[PDB]
Amino acid sequence: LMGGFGLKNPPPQILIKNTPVPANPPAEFSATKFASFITQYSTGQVSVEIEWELQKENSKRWNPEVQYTSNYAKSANVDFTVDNNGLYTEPRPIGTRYLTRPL
Amino acid sequence: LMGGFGLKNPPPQILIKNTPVPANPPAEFSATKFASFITQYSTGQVSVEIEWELQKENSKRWNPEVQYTSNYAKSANVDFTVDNNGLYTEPRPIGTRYLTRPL
Amino acid sequence: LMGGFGLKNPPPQILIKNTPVPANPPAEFSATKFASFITQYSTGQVSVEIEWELQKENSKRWNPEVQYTSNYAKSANVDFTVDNNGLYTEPRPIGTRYLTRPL
Repeated sequence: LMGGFGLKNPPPQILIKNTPVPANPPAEFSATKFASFITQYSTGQVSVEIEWELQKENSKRWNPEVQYTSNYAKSANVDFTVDNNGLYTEPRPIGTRYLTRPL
Repeated sequence: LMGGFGLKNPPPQILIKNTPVPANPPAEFSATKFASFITQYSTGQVSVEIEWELQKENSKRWNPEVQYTSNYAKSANVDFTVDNNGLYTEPRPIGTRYLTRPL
Repeated sequence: LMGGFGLKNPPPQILIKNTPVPANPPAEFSATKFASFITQYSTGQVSVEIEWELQKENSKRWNPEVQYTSNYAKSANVDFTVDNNGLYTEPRPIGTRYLTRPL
C-alpha cells in the first residue's frame, strides 16, 4: 500500500556485526561471562547492482506528451545538487506516471 | 552417576597456553631463568561440531503423548531468551524422558 | 467457509443399494409392478486410503513452540479412549494451528 513490488521471496536481509573482542580477563577463572570488551567499530564500502527490465512505449499519440523537465530560470540553487556547504537536497518528490496510453 | 555416556576413550583434552615472551634480559648473563615476562593474553574463536545418531520412535500408542511445551500466556520474560539488559537465563532444567514405550 | 479443501472435481460419490429381490408373484399376470419384496439388508467392510503430502517446517525460531500435549495428571478417563462400557468419546476439538512462522 506504500507502492512498489510485492515479493514472496524478497531480497534477503544482509546482517552484519562486529565480532566481540574482549579486554583482559582476570588471572583466575570466573564464569560470569563478559562485560569488558574492546570498544571498536568497522567501516568499509558496499556496492549494490540491480538490473531492471524496461518496458518501451508503443504509443501512437500525435501531440507531445508530458515530461519531467527542470525549470530553466535564473536560480540560486540547482535542483538535486549540493548546497553552498555540501548538503545534498531533493526539492520535490518525483513520481513515474508521465507517459500516457489509452485505457 | 551424573548421567551421560561412559567412554573408555573420551574426546581428548585440548590444552592451550600463551607462549611466554620475556621482557628485556640484562646486559650480562644470569642463569636464574626468568621472572620478567610481557603481560599478554590471546583471544579467538572456537567451533565444535558433534554429529549425533538419532533413534526414531516406533510407537503404536493411540492417545497423544507428553511433550515439552512452552506455556502460552501473557509473560513478562520469554523462557530461554535474554533479559532487558542482555543476560541469558535458563528458567528450568529440561530432561529428555517424554516419549513412552512399553517395558 | 467450513474449512477444508475446495475441489472442482472432488472425490466422487460412491452410491450403494440392495438389489430388490421380490417375493412370490401371483399365478396370473398383473402389470401393477411390485409392492412385495423380500426384506433384506447387506453388510461388509470398507477401506479408504488417502495419501497426504506434508509440508515440513523450516523454522529458525529459538525458543520452544506451542504443542498439543495431553495433560499428565491423575485422570479418571483417558482422553480419546473408550469408557467403562465401550463408548468412544472425543473430549475437545483439536485444530491444526500450533506451529508458528513470521508473516
